[PDB]
Amino acid sequence: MIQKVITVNGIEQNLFVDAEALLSDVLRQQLGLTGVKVGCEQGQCGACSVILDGKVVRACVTKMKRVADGAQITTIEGVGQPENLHPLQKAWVLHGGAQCGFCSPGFIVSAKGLLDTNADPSREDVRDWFQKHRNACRCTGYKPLVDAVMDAAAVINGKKPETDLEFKMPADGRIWGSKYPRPTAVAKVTGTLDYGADLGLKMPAGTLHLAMVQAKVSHANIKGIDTSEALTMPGVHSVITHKDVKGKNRITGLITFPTNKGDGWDRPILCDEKVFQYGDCIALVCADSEANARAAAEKVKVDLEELPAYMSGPAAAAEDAIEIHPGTPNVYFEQPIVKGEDTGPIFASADVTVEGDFYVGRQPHMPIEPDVAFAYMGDDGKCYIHSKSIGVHLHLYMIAPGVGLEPDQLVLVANPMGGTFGYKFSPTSEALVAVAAMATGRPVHLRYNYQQQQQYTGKRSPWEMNVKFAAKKDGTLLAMESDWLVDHGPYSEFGDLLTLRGAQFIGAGYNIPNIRGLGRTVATNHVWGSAFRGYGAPQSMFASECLMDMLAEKLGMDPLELRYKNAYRPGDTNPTGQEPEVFSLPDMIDQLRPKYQAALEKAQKESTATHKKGVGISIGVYGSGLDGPDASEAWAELNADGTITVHTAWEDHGQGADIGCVGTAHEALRPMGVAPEKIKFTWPNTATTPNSGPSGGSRQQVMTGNAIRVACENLLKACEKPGGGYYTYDELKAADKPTKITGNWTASGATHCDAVTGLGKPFVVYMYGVFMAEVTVDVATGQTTVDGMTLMADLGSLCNQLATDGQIYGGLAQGIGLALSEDFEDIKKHATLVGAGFPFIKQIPDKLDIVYVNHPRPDGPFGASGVGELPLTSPHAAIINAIKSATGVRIYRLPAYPEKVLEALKA
Amino acid sequence: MIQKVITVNGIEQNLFVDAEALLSDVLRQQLGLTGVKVGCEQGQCGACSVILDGKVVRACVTKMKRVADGAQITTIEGVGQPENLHPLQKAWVLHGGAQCGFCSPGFIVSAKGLLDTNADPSREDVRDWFQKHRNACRCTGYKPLVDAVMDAAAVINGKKPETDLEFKMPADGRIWGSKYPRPTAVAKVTGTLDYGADLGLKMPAGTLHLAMVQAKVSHANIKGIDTSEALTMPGVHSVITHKDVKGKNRITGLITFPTNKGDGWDRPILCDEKVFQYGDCIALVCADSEANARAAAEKVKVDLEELPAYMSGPAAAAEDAIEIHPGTPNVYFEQPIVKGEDTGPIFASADVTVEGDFYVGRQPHMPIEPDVAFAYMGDDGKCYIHSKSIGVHLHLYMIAPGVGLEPDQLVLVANPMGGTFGYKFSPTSEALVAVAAMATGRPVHLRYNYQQQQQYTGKRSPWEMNVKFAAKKDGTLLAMESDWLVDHGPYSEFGDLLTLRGAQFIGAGYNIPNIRGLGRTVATNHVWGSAFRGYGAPQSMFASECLMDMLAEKLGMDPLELRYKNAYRPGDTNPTGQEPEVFSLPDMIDQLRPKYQAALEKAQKESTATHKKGVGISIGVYGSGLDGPDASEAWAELNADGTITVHTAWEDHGQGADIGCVGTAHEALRPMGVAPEKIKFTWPNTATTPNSGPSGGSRQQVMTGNAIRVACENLLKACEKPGGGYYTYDELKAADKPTKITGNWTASGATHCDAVTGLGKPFVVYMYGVFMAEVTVDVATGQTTVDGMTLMADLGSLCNQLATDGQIYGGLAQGIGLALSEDFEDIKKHATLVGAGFPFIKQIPDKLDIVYVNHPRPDGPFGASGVGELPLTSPHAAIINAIKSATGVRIYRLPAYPEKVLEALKA
Ligand code: PCD
Ligand code: PCD
Ligand SMILES: O=Cc1ccccc1
Ligand SMILES: O=Cc1ccccc1
Ligand SMILES: O=Cc1ccccc1
Ligand SMILES: O=Cc1ccccc1
Ligand code: FES
Ligand code: FES
Ligand code: FES
Ligand code: FES
Ligand SMILES: [Cl-]
Ligand SMILES: [Cl-]
Ligand SMILES: [Cl-]
Ligand SMILES: [Cl-]
Ligand SMILES: [Mg+2]
Ligand SMILES: [Mg+2]
Ligand SMILES: [Mg+2]
Ligand SMILES: [Mg+2]
Ligand SMILES: [Mg+2]
Ligand SMILES: [Mg+2]
Ligand SMILES: [Mg+2]
Ligand SMILES: [Mg+2]
Repeated sequence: MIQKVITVNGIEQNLFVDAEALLSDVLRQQLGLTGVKVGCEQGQCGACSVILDGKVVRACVTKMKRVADGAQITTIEGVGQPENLHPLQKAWVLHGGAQCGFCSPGFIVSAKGLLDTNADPSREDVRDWFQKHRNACRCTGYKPLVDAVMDAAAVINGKKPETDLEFKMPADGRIWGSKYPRPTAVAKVTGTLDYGADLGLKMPAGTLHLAMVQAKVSHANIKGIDTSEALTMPGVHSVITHKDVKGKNRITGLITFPTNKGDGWDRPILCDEKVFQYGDCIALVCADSEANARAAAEKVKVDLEELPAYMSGPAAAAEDAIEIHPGTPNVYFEQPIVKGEDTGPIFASADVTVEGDFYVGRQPHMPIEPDVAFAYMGDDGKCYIHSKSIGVHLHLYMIAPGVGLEPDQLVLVANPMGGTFGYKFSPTSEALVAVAAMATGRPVHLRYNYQQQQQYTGKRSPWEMNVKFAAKKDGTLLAMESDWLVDHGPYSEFGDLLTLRGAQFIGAGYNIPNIRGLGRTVATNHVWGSAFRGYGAPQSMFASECLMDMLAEKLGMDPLELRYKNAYRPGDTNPTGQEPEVFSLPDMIDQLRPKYQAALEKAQKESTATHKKGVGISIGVYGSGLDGPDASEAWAELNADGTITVHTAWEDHGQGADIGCVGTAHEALRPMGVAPEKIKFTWPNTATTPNSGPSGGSRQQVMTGNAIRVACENLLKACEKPGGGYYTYDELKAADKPTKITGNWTASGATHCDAVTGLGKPFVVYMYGVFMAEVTVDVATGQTTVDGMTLMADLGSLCNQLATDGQIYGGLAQGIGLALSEDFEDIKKHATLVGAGFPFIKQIPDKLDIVYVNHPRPDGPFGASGVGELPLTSPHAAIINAIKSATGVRIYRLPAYPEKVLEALKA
Repeated sequence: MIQKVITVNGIEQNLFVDAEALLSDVLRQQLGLTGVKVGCEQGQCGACSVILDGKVVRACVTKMKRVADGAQITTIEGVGQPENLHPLQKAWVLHGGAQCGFCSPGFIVSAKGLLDTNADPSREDVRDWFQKHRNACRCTGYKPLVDAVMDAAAVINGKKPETDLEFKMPADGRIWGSKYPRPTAVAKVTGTLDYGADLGLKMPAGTLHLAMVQAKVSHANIKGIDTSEALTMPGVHSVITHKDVKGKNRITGLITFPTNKGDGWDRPILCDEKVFQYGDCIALVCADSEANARAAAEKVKVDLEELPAYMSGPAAAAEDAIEIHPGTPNVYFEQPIVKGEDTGPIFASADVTVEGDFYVGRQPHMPIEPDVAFAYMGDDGKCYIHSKSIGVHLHLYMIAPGVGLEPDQLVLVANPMGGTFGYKFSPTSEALVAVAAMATGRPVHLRYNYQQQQQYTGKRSPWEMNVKFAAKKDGTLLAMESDWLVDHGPYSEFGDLLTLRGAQFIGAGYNIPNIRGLGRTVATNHVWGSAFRGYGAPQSMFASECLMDMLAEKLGMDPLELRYKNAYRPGDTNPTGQEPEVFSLPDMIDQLRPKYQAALEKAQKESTATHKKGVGISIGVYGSGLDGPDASEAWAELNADGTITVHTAWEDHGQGADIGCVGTAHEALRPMGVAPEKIKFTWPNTATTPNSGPSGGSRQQVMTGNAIRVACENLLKACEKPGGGYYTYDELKAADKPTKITGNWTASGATHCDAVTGLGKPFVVYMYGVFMAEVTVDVATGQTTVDGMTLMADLGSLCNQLATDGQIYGGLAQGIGLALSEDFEDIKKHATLVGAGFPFIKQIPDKLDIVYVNHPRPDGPFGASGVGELPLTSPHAAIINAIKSATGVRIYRLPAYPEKVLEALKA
């Protein structure tokens, strides 16, 4: 051990440390500076950036031996605090740079380091700095972060006043549609919002820390578990196995379709008879620290009989493949789509037909914050779980039978969280921590490392797809045929539903009167399927939007004009036979057209012999809602202090549940003149907030926004004074009148798609957009650079533009990853950010352009649709279409790795 | 467990706590708010004061179940921080209220609570508030704290500007003699100085926490130790016993006098064959937490044979008493005093003689911070100990043979500390933590609770005394006889030396030509003797200063005039035959006289039938130095940045080592124009600071101040430019000239007192003072209230008036305790602050008056003497003399408990 006397955030510290200890652990654990965020733990994400003697360093890869006596360290807590914000922190708030906020401290500390060395950077300088310092963001697409640095720099330089970093209220007092900052931004930019790992450090001494004993093969029969060496190891309390589970030890899919061949009870909590994928949790070590639990987990011995594993859909779907879940066929679900007339004769007599085989793979969510949860037995006898769940009520019912609790005896709460992008539509750690809390009686905390986040959370499910179009010479679509095979890994939850998305979205955007197709879901031993932003559309629309360009090429038609010819107009129906609710695609195409033509001309002019430029187009469409007559609930409550609490379970991945609540409520409450800072939101809690539903399917703004609207309208009615005006809280209480008022809303016009035909009216609101990608391909290396992305977006009406702009930039950036670099195929190689192709800042162009072409929705609150998944529906199709524009080669199977492009260029 | 969402220092906290947990532990351990200081843990000291929903509460006695959802909590960290001080914090700094600083956060938070309820308090209101809220201070005597509250209130009230709370530099730029604030004040008042327990919370995960297995009888032979149940308990690493000690397992007294009958090796580190006092450490449990270590220590079983214990000096000194240390007589040392002619004939022929039997007891130091230390093995192979040692070099040599290390392989460091008042002149926990660090190889931390602080740290040693005077009718002293018996408990360290203090100080202040006396030191089974501020003078001078009043009464002379007649004047010698170095007692008496006469007249006027007022006088004298030719060393170093570091081992109990260094160096460096903020001090460290010696004997200002002066003079010489002016650092380094310069100083005129006669010249500088106490006795109850204290003080020259004023107020307050309420006699009843008679604010008058009558010392730096122990030399004699003035009764045996006074009143 050594004494080191240093200065931390301006205060001399008399530190006692191990020279080998990591600076991140010293700062977080010894000094309580949990504003130093840790994600990857491998020097790849920048979340743990600190200033050490004038240099920006990653604290997770800096050992204390590198910190000299008299060193100066700055963390986010030294940059500024809530009543004392630095210009960078104010700028982050103003520009909406904190979505989940998990990267915000590290970017802000890194940016201070930049500005202390280069006071007036160019945008390019800012991007180069964040590239060099590995500052990674999965939410924002980087552009808002660069905007904030530039604004802060201008203030620090005396070029503009610091007051201009503070939001100015619009003259009408309307925050709906404005850039009003989100309520959580200040806590995020100051490192004073505690995420799950932060909470773990601040739990009491009695808390047990868990480590998973995980399968290191993909498929096996389990013979036994020997915990004896582990029990003797330092700090070890006990080891938990399936024998300690008090219920069924299975998670239920809950809404398993009747025509699914499986019962939906296939997923274990702790493996008992079998390993179904690499990473499966077989046991939990409980210890006094994460480090001691992990060390002991390595010594737990699992005796198993390895079985042949099926590592892709086609392999598992083979007629003679062995059943992974004995008694259920590996191909456990099929969804037909049968619209209009038989397609065979139409293809036979059409002027033109095209066909393609396409593949979109096992995209990894890669939030900067790895999964984390905790649980405890309450003083009331209930089991409480605090996790990254984005569907607290959903998960309660998915896990309660398995853990052996009645629903009223379990409470799920959503912690502040550092992104999910859908993986938290699935249970991950909730049942594990519940079992351990119940077994021990003690609080328990489980933190996944980044390799566990990659290997042992769910993934986008790969689809193998064949799609065909028949058309007239003038480009009019006549018919489509489609076939898709969905590799869902071993756990069925929502896999049938995902497969149904192919019936809804392959070919969406156009009038297609005659469709015949079939989707099939297959269990495999690769990673189980969890929702990933777009949930079936990125697969579906990659196929159909690439195929539209192939059709245009075969006709000798411009691909934007081919889309214009076929795009939804009044009278048309979508693939499920439903009329669209608005018709904005022609408007968007007309507004894009001159920008597209200019981009084509630029690409021609700026191409060289070696660096070929191209432009690609695609359309995107997706529903806002869960299928059928989805619903939500909110409670609007006047508090004694005159503030209003809007109670919901709107789960915040980081997309903006807070600002969606406040902005929607503000608009609904305008007749009573309620200031936005007087409106409070509630963190999701199954005991004390209504069942607003999960934050999946780009649904909350529509469903919960409408419920908030209705609740607020009902509160206005409850407060109305006879003769005009409104009663105060005191007046209502004096009259024994209610002050907490419910509102509900249901998408009553919606119907579920039919099991035989696929037809129905599954959503009452959709999101519509048109993408343009501009790319350069180095034809010597096959490397593609995306130089610009544009999204024409119809969101109906914006609740908050900082929120929607950010959602779109983030989705576009994930689209660039999906197109060019990302996968989770190799269990070890793809288990790091860099290994799996995470997009760092230079991969994302500074030119991300949005044009709102908003057509108010009949059923949306104040006309709003959702936004969340729109920007990931098909940006990757536009990008691949741009590669084809540039070079003549079409990549059919994502991602477009350089060697793959090269092989195609040279063929 | 329960979730509680509250606001702490203005920031919303999502807390997870046990409802039974103490708020102090939650704040310190879970939230890292180590500015919430914990001392007593029993609700008696206020150090842990926090604001909870507008009320000031003691966090150590507030369980989390009392903290509601939505509560607001403020700790010192929320009051203000170093670059953002609250008016209360600025006022504390300006008024010198932070000496050790351990109480400062709690007083400041409590004071904010006061001012938030009463914006313009009277001084009386402030005192009532601190009484009610149990805010205890052992250093300051409270008056500076009240001063600071009043000043802050005036600023908060808009009555004066906040800039007036900032120190204004004197026009001459001289900080010597000024009220310049001490360097450590800001850290103290913001809770950002880490004391030993604070450091323990910030040590790494590998650190083992210790608990002592202690004797629960006063005397025994040990048969065995059974650790088997303890080893099975939660978090337990191991149990350490004498078998794990690698050296002699004894602490050496190091300077044991040759005529001591014992070898000075009597004290064990871990008891092996015997228990010698209640509390003796027999074993150490090492565990993952203090709580788990303590729980397991309760289960360690010690098999012993209890022996009859001798619980007082007279009991142990009986001719037939059994030897506590077999082979050494319990009366192990005698010191004669033989000055001038045989006293028997002089007593026989004197006009007047008086005699008394007096007792001063086992006063407990009662710092607000209980003892704490830690140790570790360095990366360099050495064992490092960080403790409350106020003699780091001394303790190294006292413990190294016992722990089994050569001196170069052990390093002792003084942590910031919350007071000692001398108990840390002894080793307490240093050898214990060293043994455990060496045995385990791991860092170890040991925190005493308050009962352990009381029972198992050393104490003022009781003296049973008989003193006699012979005098002429005109009051001229002719002769003195003296006998004293010193109860030193079982451990001999410095007990012989303490006994020699009786030869030096009984009767000090007056010319006494003929003295015959004998002191004896006796081992007992009550608590071992450690220095307590005054170290023999409070005992000695209680006897002689009470006896002077008895002589005055017998002569019918005024007691101030009797002292005036006999006080040192040129030609006189002190009891050891040495000439005083200055002669300030007549000056001080002459300046006090009219104040004394006015006080007498007030007492007569304001007395009532039931409440009798009186006035008492005493003189105090004490040396500044260790006996003989004491010495010190300092290094003055010009740093590259132009600051100057003055390297010393001046140990800071809280008295002001920091400001003594800076002020002395500033004065010495004036020719070079060095600003005070450019002068740095060093925390004591045996490896990297010179052997400046211990902070005992009121010596550091004289010894180390002179060494600092000499070092700085030598640095000036090293920097002098030919032709005038001074070279910069860069110029000196360019010329390869030295920049770190040594200075040494020795008290060359001093000699040790003779073993046969007691004569010598033990100190070259003394401190001189005259006390006046004003009291009221309720004759129905026997309760005494001290209404005022005055000290006339000759300190030569003041280094810093905030420091000296504070030292005097603190010593006067300890004198009130010693006179009226304090003891450690009952092992259990006296093991709490309240039980042992700690003086809370209402016991200490607001009227504490100092008059400096400074006579520059020939050998002091810039003429300075010490101050530390002067104010505790005889204030308790003045108080008892005042009780006699008021009521006619004399208390001979301290303390003057109400029942004791009543019995005397009614006899
Ligand atoms: N018009 C409009 C719309 C919208 N908005 C906004 O925006 C947001 C969003 O919304 P939406 O769309 O409704 O959504 P939500 O439901 O809330 O959420 C969800 C999503 O969200 C997204 N985004 C995001 N972001 C971020 N940052 N992070 C994340 O993680 C995430 N995730 C993702 C996903 S995946 Mo799934 O589960 O797969 O189906 S679905 C999803 C919010 O804040 C709101 O409010 C506005 O403003 N306006
Ligand atoms: N002239 C003069 C003198 C002095 N000063 C200051 O004052 C202080 C003190 O000093 P001195 O006297 O020199 O002393 P020191 O050595 O440093 O110290 C010690 C002491 O100190 C005291 N004080 C105090 N305070 C406080 N706060 N706390 C404490 O704990 C204490 N402790 C106590 C004791 S006890 Mo023995 O060990 O028994 O012998 S001794 C003693 C310092 O700060 C200095 O600098 C000045 O200013 N001036
Ligand atoms: O309410 C949660 C849920 C989840 C999946 C489908 C439908 C509803
Ligand atoms: O966005 C994720 C999701 C998951 C299940 C159903 C609908 C949406
Ligand atoms: O240097 C420490 C010391 C201690 C007691 C007496 C003499 C010196
Ligand atoms: O003030 C404490 C002390 C102890 C030993 C020798 C001199 C002084
Ligand atoms: S770079 Fe340190 S946590 Fe990712
Ligand atoms: S805001 Fe950057 S990772 Fe979420
Ligand atoms: S009153 Fe709480 S530590 Fe003393
Ligand atoms: S300053 Fe108050 S206890 Fe030391
Ligand atoms: Cl391909
Ligand atoms: Cl490649
Ligand atoms: Cl008595
Ligand atoms: Cl009494
Ligand atoms: Mg500022
Ligand atoms: Mg089944
Ligand atoms: Mg038509
Ligand atoms: Mg590969
Ligand atoms: Mg202020
Ligand atoms: Mg011996
Ligand atoms: Mg004379
Ligand atoms: Mg008694």
